[PDB]
Amino acid sequence: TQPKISLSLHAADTTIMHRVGMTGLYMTLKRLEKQYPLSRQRGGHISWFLTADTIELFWEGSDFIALSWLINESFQLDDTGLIHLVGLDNDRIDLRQKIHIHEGICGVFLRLNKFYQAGEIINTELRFEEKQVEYQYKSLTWYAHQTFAEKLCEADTQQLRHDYIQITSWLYLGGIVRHARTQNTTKLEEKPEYALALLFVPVVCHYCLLHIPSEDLKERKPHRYLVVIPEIKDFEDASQRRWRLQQLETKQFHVSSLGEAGLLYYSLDDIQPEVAYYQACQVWLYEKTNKASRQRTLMSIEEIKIDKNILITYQQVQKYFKTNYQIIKYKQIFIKVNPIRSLIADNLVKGIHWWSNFWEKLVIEDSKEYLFNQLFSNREGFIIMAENSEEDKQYLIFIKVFQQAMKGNFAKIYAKTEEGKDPPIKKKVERLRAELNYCYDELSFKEYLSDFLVRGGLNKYFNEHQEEIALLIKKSPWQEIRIWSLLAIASYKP
Amino acid sequence: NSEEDKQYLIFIKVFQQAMKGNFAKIYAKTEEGKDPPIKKKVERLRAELNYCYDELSFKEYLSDFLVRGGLNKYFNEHQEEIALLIKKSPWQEIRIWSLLAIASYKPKD
Amino acid sequence: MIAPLILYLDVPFTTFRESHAREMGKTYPVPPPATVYGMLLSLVGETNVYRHCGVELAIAMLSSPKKSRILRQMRRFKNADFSHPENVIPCYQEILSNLKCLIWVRSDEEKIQPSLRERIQLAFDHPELVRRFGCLFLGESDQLIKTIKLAREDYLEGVRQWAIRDNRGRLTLPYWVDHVGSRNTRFLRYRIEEMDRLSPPDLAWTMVQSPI
Amino acid sequence: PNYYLYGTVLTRYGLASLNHDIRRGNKTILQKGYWNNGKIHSFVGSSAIRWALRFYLQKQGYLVNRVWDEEEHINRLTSEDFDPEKFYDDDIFGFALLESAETEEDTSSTPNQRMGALGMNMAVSLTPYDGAVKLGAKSGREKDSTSLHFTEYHATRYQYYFGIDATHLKDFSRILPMIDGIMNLPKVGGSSNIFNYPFCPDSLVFQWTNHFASYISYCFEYCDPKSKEAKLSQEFIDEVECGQIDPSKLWIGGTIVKDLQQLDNFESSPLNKAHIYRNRNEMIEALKTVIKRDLGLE
Amino acid sequence: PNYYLYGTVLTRYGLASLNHDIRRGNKTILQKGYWNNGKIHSFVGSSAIRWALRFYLQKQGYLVNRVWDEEEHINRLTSEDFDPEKFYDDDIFGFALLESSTPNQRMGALGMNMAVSLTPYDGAVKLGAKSGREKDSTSLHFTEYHATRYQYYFGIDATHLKDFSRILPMIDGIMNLPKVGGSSNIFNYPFCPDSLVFQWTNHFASYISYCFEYCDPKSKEAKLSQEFIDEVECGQIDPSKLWIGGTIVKDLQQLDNFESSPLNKAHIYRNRNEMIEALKTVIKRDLGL
DNA sequence: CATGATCTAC
DNA sequence: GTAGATCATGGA
Repeated sequence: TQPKISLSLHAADTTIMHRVGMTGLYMTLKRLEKQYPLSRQRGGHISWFLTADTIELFWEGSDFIALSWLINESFQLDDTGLIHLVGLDNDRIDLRQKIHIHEGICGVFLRLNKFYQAGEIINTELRFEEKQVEYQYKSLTWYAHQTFAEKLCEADTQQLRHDYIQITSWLYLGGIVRHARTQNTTKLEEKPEYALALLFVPVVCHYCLLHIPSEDLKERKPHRYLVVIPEIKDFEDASQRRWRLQQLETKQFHVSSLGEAGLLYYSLDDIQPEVAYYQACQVWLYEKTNKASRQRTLMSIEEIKIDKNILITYQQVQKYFKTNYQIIKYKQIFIKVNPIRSLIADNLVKGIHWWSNFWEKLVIEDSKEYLFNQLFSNREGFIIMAENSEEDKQYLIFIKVFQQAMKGNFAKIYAKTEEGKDPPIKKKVERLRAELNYCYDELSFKEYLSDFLVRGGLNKYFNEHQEEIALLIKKSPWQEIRIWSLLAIASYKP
Repeated sequence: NSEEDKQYLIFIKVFQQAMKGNFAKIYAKTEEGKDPPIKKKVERLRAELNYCYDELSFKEYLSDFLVRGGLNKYFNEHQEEIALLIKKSPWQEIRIWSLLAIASYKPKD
Repeated sequence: MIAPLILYLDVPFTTFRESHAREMGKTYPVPPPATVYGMLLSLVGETNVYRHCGVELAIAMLSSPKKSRILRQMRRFKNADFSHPENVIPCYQEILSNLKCLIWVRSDEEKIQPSLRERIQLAFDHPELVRRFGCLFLGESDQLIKTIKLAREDYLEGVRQWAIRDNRGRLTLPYWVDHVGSRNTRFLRYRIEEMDRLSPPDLAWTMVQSPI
Repeated sequence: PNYYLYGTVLTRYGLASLNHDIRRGNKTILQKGYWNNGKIHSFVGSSAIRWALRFYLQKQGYLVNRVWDEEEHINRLTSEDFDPEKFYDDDIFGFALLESAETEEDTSSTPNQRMGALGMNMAVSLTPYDGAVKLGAKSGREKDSTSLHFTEYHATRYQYYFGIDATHLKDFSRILPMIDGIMNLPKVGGSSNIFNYPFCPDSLVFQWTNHFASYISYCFEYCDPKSKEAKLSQEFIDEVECGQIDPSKLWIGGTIVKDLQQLDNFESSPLNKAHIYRNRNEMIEALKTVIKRDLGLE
Repeated sequence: PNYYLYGTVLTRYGLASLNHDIRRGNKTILQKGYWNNGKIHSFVGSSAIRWALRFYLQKQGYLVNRVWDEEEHINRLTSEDFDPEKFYDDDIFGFALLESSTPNQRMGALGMNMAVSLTPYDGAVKLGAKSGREKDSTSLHFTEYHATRYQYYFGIDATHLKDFSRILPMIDGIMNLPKVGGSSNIFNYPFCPDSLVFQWTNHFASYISYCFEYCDPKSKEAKLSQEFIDEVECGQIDPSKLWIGGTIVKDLQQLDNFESSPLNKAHIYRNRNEMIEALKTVIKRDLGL
């Protein structure tokens, strides 16, 4: 007959959040249809017709009953009190990732106690590497997503409203009432179908934790939340992408940059050489303004557009660079992120060189060689990135020249120092890094680099590339040369 | 390549030829033994270049070394350009170029 | 038919906040048709917004502006007391730097004479006869317009980034804005296609109409 | 007949940490963004300069509705009902009321709002920003937290563009104090304790015209970072030569006058017939005489 | 009225290491950055000069809230609640109590800018080494020094002072500045003024910030900048509000056509004490002290 | 801090 | 009876 609710990706009045909501509704409807094959089983005889880019809902009787059934089945709470979204395959996902998703939803969408009633703080001790760590999360008893069906329908006639519905920030992220004294009027208003879409928004979007490297991970656990909102091209494509992202381990969702989360959302995507790959997404940063802040606040929104080359480079970086370490202390799983990858992911997202900000983010902002030590662990990733560079092999030639010079400089003292008196590579590399950090302008840095090259003895790579390396040293900015010297130190093979 | 780059490369070649001449002189003077040292000569040149503290001393040493080199065909072909480059440029940059030429030197096989 | 009017715009800084971006000042990459319509009404000194309904506007981006974020201690009406600390909130506002664009004005569908195109042409012909108030700006009142002038189809004779009405487009720009809430705001989906085209394609024209 | 006063003003060279952004650890980030050629320049918000002008007006009589309490560091309102006919602040900078946000029209009858007759773009550094920070360790053997902070500074000149619709003013005579405040700007909000940066102009390109548009917004630029010569932009001179921007409506003063005069062909250039004074006070006096003659303030 | 005392003060020539930043490994790096025409200059923080002024006020016997223990190297507050009416330091430098009746912060009358080396930093370093053949990891080290003159710009809002008479001790401290935080053991750099350009005007604009220049990139010359002289000639700066004192007076007096320039009718004193006395007399007359 | 339930005044 | 102001209400 006539669909009572019709939603399409081609509608001109929709935004990105609306399309993400229709995608979430599509996934939830697919899962419900798998759960309830027959329309008679579903309350109100609600039935749907799902296409690639259209959603149509048919039901009989009162609209309130059917909408309440659909919404109650869509948003559920398990025995432990965690948010149970039937749109996601909850059997396949483990307890830790379910807790992660529940905490992200509670910290991003349900920021306010006016939209959720909290239960007791449930503590569970799951064993990991012969250690039982106690996860403590705030269980829930109700949230507004469950009972928005009352707001969707009229109070008296119990039918779908024919006017606009005033929504709040829990439905549309960033839909804040700027002036609290005008709460009745200055409120964002949406059609009931788009209100249902905004209800189903949280299913598709994914949540990542942002680690600030200035503060030590042990000294404070992360609290900034990143929301990855994808740009929907097709219901089936985004549904498959989300259900594939369900594979990722919980430790991968901790990042140190927005671009890393944006790429991680698309990391599992399969690249087809014949098909022109193009995807886009938005990363929303939620962060407490002060220490005593009661709720998180939207601070920045970053739009990420990724092509085939960016995805391939990020996949190589993930494959070759060190994964996230899982430091496990008393009843706390401190997930140590990899600053290198993050940086590289951010540089790839911004469209700049993958080494653009290595120095002031790796040496200047390093407390006790915490970031410096990871360079020798990510040496293999550095070698792979240099070898598979899309351009600029002259600076790889410079890497070879500098590595030969470092070999000569180190071998001089290592021949001077006998067995036992020989210092490890760590002390000499630290001294070299300090001397590189000493340089403040072009003249001093170039003087030091040239003297180092001379003290390195005969340099075959420099000899074979006299003109090229000489021009590169003379012309290039000294900061870039310092960064490349740093990453040649990192990829130095004794 | 710009004209500044061309003059810089010609100066590098001039310094390399001067080092060739000086090392040949050392080889002729020190034919005795298994083989005259080569790394020690480079270390001596680096130490003497780093000894210079001001423009006058460094340029005096540079001119002395260049003349001790010998014919220096690249200086034959470029009197005015290389002479003006040496006279004008700050001595620190000339020292940087000289040390780059030292590093990028290939001893004759 | 009379050739559509062409205006060359140059604004050092712009903020076309998103309709739903109230917690953070997110900006549109391209000026929305509603903002351009309001700017033109200010240029001709027309306070009534329903006066020039039916005018069609086409926007061609001469260059891609860069997006930057600036902190701001924006005020709000939260407490009755003006001096209460709750009235001041720190929030980011996204701005666009060095915006250059060409605006096509076509006024065939207007039912009230003189049309907006004729009013703009007359204002540029005799600037001393224009009766308006305030300084011309695009976006926020402090974001003044650097250069607005009558230009031809080839002012930079380069390549143009047009805003094409595509139902699968990324941007959702409004051609009518409800400043109280969002009930009367009307949206259309656009895309930025790189086309040296001097003239606007058929899908690049947006007609400003009332939400009714 | 509308009368607008547009102007681009360049500040003196000095170390500046004026506006700042949200802090990150020990770092107080200067707020910055992209500008010409894609380089990152340090910004000063327009609200900062408007606040500076407000405080200048408050500091020298000039009854204002929005009084800044220096003791409590809070803003106080003398009258809840804004009256542009009485207060300089409401007349120049405008106001917005509670009912202005819950209605579409501008009246609700007393006026619901007022667009300020003065609008100024944000100030940008004439030179691209390079990362420069300062140490902030506080004296004392007791080295607890809240010590060893980093402050970002910028040693360049700042330029900003402003425009006032003099006709829009309720009292036409109020434009003169605003000009005096622009030249005698006390201080744009910033770390004046550590980085005292005077915002008084040292180069002006003013334009007193009846045209709604002025193509003189940002005419100062030299780029070539870590320098302070600050020559006039080539495109501004080209637009002056083209025929638009009538030279008789231009008012140029400050240290840029010396550079303009030192240019060859300047005696025959169309820029020569502009009101050019090395002394800023003389140019301001002549411009205010012209303004008073045009607006009937005599 | 609203009176402001703007001033650019130049220091003597000497070897200076007062601005060490976070050290890189072995060598102690002094704070530096870009300045005029793209060369790197060494900067002395304005907080150093503010601390020196606070120490001067404490030593001279004025009532100061924050007392600095020389033997203990710690800072103690006589009153936990800042009282600008009673304490000189709170009145002058302000305060900001940031922790979870009386105001919690003050803007402070004194506003100072960073001290900039007149001469670009060449790159001089000095080696230090502990005597003795028993040598360990902390045996030898490097310290960067700079042979230059430092100039800095300050501004005082006299009306902002709770007590107007407190401006005179600040001037005395500026002319009698104690040690500015540095390495006094090995680089004893006196920060007392040797060339002043002061401005005591009721107008808010100041055109005297960093008005000193060098004749040669590596020299102790310290001539007045051409821009400042030109702004005096054109009439922008009122000569009756200008106070020039120090060694720059001789160079100004040897200038050609000095007797006909508007710079002549400015308050020019070779002796800095006489200039300070005259300026303080003018300030006392203007403020009604 | 944002937002709704509630208190309360017209 | 309804709109404006107020107050509660949120952790590991």
